[PDB]
Amino acid sequence: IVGGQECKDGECPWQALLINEENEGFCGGTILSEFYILTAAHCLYQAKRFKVRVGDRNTEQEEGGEAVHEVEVVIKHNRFTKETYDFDIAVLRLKTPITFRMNVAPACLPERDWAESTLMTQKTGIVSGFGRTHEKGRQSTRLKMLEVPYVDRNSCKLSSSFIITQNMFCAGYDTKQEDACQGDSGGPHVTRFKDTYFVTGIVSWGEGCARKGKYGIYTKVTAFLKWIDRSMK
Amino acid sequence: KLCSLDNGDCDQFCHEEQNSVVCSCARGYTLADNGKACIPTGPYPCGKQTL
Ligand SMILES: COc1cc(Cl)cc(C(=O)Nc2ccc(Cl)cn2)c1NC(=O)c1scc(Cc2nccn2C)c1Cl
Ligand SMILES: [Ca+2]
Ligand SMILES: [Ca+2]
Repeated sequence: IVGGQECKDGECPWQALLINEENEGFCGGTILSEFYILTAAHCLYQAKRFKVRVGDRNTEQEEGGEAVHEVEVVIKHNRFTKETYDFDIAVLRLKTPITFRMNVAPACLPERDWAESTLMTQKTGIVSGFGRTHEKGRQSTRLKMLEVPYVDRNSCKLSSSFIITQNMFCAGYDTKQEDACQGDSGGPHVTRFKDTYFVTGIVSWGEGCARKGKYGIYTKVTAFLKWIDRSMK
Repeated sequence: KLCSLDNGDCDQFCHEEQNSVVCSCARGYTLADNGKACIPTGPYPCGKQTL
């Protein structure tokens, strides 16, 4: 996360981190339920074997809420291809259930029509992660959050060097140096409505980070709500 | 305006049926007696910060 601020105690409880054999995070995810994590399909190609950590805000210090979970099943969307990054979505089922507690809780899945009419027409959503704090920098040891404006769909397609498919949407800033970044990929984009946070996106891709005239591109979760529901069965 | 008017007064999901507002809630919540508010069924309901 470039810019933004720390997730303070209890503020981003649905954050998950995909960690490799070296215990290094390489992608984020979103807690959907005690057994399921939402993430990006493209993240699955960035590590051989990985686990999921939850309840962590500072990777350098044991806070008492951390829990690592092994993955039982990977459910990647069969239509994902690396050439387009279309359908950039996967669900993970964990071997053991997540025990919710301080800093560990699921984000809500919305209904499609309502989310697109009411959530995605809000001014902003919130993205979070342990990713780089600038395009050329190292990964953050602190979990960060960032308010990102929803961006006009036409403006985004005009700004983009790559096709924006029906399964993507854009968020962030034209020139302001705030954005998600590498390492945040797969992580939560949520939208707040009356003090309840709903999953609205998956951090997917962007041309660099916080570049002028470029936006962050997110998987449009509302397009995949039936797919997610099926995968969790 | 119905659901377009302040979310139909619903806490969460709003749908329009027979020119009337119908409210509903995310999994893990129950619709309150007033047919508008959403009440958590158990501990650590989705979408709530843990404070
Ligand atoms: C040079 O590579 C990077 C380096 C860094 Cl430090 C960061 C990123 C990145 O993915 N940034 C980013 C920022 C915001 C958000 Cl929401 C997601 N990703 C990238 N990614 C990219 O620039 C790009 S450009 C197009 C893609 C995806 C892609 N490959 C073929 C077709 N498409 C859409 C990526 Cl990933
Ligand atoms: Ca820690
Ligand atoms: Ca920009």
